[PDB]
Amino acid sequence: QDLELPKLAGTWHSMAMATNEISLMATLKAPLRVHITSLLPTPEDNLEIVLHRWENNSCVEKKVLGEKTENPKKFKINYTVANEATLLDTDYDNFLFLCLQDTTTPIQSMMCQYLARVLVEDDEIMQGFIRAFRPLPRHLWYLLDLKQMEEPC
Amino acid sequence: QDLELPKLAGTWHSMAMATNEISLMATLKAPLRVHITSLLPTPEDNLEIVLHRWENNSCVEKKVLGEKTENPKKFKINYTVANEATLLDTDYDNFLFLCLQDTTTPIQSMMCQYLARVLVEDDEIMQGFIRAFRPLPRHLWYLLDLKQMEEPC
Repeated sequence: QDLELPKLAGTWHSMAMATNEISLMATLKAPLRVHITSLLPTPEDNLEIVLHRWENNSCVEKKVLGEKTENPKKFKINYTVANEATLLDTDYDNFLFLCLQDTTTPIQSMMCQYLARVLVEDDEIMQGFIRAFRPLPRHLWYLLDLKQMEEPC
Repeated sequence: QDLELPKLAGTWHSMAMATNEISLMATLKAPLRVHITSLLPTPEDNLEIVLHRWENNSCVEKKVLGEKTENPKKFKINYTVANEATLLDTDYDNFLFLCLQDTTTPIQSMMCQYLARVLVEDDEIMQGFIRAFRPLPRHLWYLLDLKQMEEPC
């Protein structure tokens, strides 16, 4: 899988979220309590991320630009505590695991999101999501399993 | 599956934990941040639960007695906020899903633990654990995926 960026374009839905620092995600106010709703790769092979979150007592939409790196899965960003986004794994038509990371610390703080093209629970993929953040990131991991229009934004 | 209580006797290891209230579980001080290490059914068909937790800056062992109810999966207890324990599902030789619940509130607060006889990651069972707390408990659920001798107790 050499990453074909254009094939990630378009709408995505968050199915689950994981973090190695619960406070990044535990509340609606938390830095990385966000929901990625679309990706828009640019002609320069940069990445536009669109996300939704709760902020000042309402649902709001944010744009986050990512500059390409030597690694086609990694983009430099600036969103709250995160300075890097990672396209961890994908099959394009069904799932994408996308991480927002703070690389500045010795222990890299991180939130990864299981994104899906349609709202369909899949055991293989949910289990692959868990397996993804398992191996080398060998701390306790928290996982938030989302529900349908229960999360406000 | 009519529940054969004696077949649950003995040693268990926590593989994962889930809650519908993150604060019950988020810190080591949290009420239901506990690890069940054995079950000992009594001759009266009551249940002795042994658990381990962090408390006053060290690992400590606790005993929690459960009185039988008309339901053979449910036992009345008194541990922090929980007044009931539930044996949700099991195959006896590999897994047991055990919940500690506060039934006193309208929205039942709850921590469930994926217990295992041996330290073996299994996709089918981990996925069955998630499916278990999914259907009717239809809020956001948090899941803590544990690691080997990283958790102090």
